[PDB]
Amino acid sequence: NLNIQHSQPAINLQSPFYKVAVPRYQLRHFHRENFGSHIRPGTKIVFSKLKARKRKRDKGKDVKESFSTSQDLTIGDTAPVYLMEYSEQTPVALSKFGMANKLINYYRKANEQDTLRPKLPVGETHVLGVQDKSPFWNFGFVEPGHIVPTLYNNMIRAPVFKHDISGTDFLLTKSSGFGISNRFYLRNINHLFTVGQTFPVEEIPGPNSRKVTSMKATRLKMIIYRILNHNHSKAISIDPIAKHFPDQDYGQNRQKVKEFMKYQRDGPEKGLWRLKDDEKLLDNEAVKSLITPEQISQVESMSQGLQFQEDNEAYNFDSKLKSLEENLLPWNITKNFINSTQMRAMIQIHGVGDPTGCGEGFSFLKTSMKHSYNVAQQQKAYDEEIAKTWYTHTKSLSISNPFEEMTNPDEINQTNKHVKTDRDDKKILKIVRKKRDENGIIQRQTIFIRDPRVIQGYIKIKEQDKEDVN
Amino acid sequence: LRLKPIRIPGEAYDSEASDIEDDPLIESGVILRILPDIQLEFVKNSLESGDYSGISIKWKNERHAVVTINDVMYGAILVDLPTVIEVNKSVDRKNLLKTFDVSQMLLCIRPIQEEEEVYALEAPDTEDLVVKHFEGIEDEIWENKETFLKGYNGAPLSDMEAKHLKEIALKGYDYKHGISPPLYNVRNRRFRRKMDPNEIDYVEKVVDMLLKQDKQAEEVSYDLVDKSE
Ligand SMILES: [Zn+2]
Repeated sequence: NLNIQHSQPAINLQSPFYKVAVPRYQLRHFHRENFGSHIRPGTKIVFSKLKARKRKRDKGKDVKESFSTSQDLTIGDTAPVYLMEYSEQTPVALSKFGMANKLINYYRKANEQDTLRPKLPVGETHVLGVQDKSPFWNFGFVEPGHIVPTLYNNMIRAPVFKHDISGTDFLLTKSSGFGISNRFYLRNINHLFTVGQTFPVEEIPGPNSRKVTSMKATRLKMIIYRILNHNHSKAISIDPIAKHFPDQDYGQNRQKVKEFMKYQRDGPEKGLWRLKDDEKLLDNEAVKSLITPEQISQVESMSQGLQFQEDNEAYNFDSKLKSLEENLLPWNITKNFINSTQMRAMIQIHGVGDPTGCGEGFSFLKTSMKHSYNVAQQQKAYDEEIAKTWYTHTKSLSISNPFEEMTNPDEINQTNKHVKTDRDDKKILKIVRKKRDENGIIQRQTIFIRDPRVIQGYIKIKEQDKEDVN
Repeated sequence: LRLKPIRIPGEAYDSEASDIEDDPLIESGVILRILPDIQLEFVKNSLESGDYSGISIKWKNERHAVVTINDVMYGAILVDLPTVIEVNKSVDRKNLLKTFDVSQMLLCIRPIQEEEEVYALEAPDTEDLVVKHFEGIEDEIWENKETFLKGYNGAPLSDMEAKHLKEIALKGYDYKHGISPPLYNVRNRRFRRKMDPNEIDYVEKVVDMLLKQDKQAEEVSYDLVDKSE
C-alpha cells in the first residue's frame, strides 16, 4: 500500500525536532548544520559498538510500532542506512525527524497479459496498469515493461538513482540523549541514491496564507483540549495556557481563547472558561492529528523562501538576478506546477528557471498559452519538449562514471561562468568618519567600500534608518 | 551528570501532552572520506570485525581534525557539500525513516608527522564562495575574514590559531562535488547560481561592523562615487 505512516516522535511533533519557529540560522542554512561548531576543540573521538537490531523485533510490525521512541531512530544500530543525496540545491520540501518516505519501484505492464512483478534488491515494487496514469503526471513517465524507482511521500514525488558509494566514504555519526552523553559511531553506507527533481504533490503555503495563520489558533485548540482531558473539569483557567504564548499580553491571550472558550460569569465555575460545545473535545491521541509533520515542514520550506527573499533584497545588487528569485518563490512555483498538472496552466520547461543551469532539469516558471489547430501544434511541441527534458534529466542522474559518460565533467555552468560583480552605476562607497578620540584631537578617516554586496546592505539600512519621520 | 535539556515556553507543539520524552535522542553526522591507503583496508576490516580501537579522531579546530588510523596520522579538513543529504534507516527495505541531514564531509588529505601541519593543508576540489568571482576585491574581503574569525562559541583565538590565522581564515571550505557520481562538479555544472548562506553571513557582518563604527563616531557621511579614485 502507498499509504504513508510516520514514526511516533513524528506524529507527536516531539520537541526539539519540531518547533513553531526555527531560528533564522536554520532558515539561512536550510537542513545544513555546522558539525564543527558543536565539537569542543581537543575532543578525542573514539567509536562505540553498534546495538544489535533483532529481526524478530521489527518482524510484521507497523512503522509507529517499529519506531515508538527517538531511540528507535538511532544510527547506533545495525539497521541499514540509506543516503538520499538531493540533486537540487533547493528542493521543494525535505523531511523532518521521524518522518517516513516510501521507496517505490514503479513497474508498468507491457501488455494487459503481463504477469510480471519484478523485484529490485531494495524498495517496493508497485505495478502500473496499461491505462493507469503516471505517478509523475504529465511531466514524467514509466514506460511499459520498465521500472522507475521513486521517492514517495505526501509532500513530493521524485525519481531516484542508486549509485555505488566510493570505498573511501563512511558515515560518522554523533549521538547523545536518553540519559547518555555524546558518543560516536562509524558505519559503512548500505545504500546511496541521487534524488531527482522534486515534484510537489501539494502546494507550499504563502506568507499570508490562511493555512499558516490558522496554525496559531490550532496550536491553541491543541493545548486547551489537553488541559481539559487532564482535569476532566470542562471548566479551566486561562492562566496555564498563557505561559505557552509568552509574546501575548492579557488582552491578546483572552481574545485568542474566545475562538473556542466562553467565560463563566456566575456559578461555581465563575472566573473560569468552558469551551463552546460547537467545538467537540478530542481525546489526546486524536488531538495530535490536528497538525501533521508535513504541514510544519511545508511551512519551513515557505519560511526558507521568505528568508532568502529578504536576504536578497538587502544584499543583492543584481537587479536582474533579484527579480528572478522573486519569480522563483516556492509558494508561486509549486502552485503553478499543480495547475499544469491539472492542465490549468503551462511551464517554461527551460531557460532561467531551470535549477540546473544546464538543460538537465525542469523550469517551473509560468508561460502563456497554448486559435485551434495552432494550439494542437504548440501542445505537440510542449509534450515533446517535456519528454525530451525528462529523459535528459533521468539519463543525467544515471551516470555511473562521470568522465566517460559526461560531455565535459569540468565544464562550468552558464550562470557560474559569467557573473555580474559590479553595480549598475559601477560606483563604490565612500565613507568619511569624524571620531573625537585619543583624549584629544578629532580624528578623521576616509573609507572606501568596493564590495557591492556590502554597499547595498549599508545603504538599505541607512535608507530606512534615515526615516525617523511620521 | 546527565544534563536534561530545558524546553523554552512557546516553542513547542507537543506541550501539555503526556507522551513527552524528557531526554530525547539527538543525532548529527558527516561523511568521512579517507585516502585509498593501506589503512583504508584497515578501516574496512575494523568495521567488519567491530574493533574500533585502531581508529581515533582528534578535533583541533572548527574545520580541522586529525584522523589517526593504525598509528598513521592524517590531516583532515571539514568541507561543506553543495548538496543536502538525508540519512534514512529502514528495517523494511521499503519504508525509509528520516534521521538527520548531512551537508558536510570530513576530508582526509595527506599523512602528517605533527598535528599542527593540518592548518597549512589545502582541501582539494574546494573554493571560497565568499571570494569567488570577486577576486578583484579579495584584499578587502580577506582582512574582514581575519577580523571575524573566532574560536569555539565565539571564544578568542588560541595561540595556535592566531599563528596560522592567515591560512585558517582564508582557505576555501566549499566543496565542488556531491558524493554521488552524477553530481560530480554539481556546484559549477548542475547548479543554477544563487547567493551562498556563508556569503550572506559575511555580507551581513560587514554591514554591521560598518554601522557600529558609525555610532562610535560623531559626524558621519556616505556618498556613492565613481571608481576614481
Ligand atoms: Zn544528555
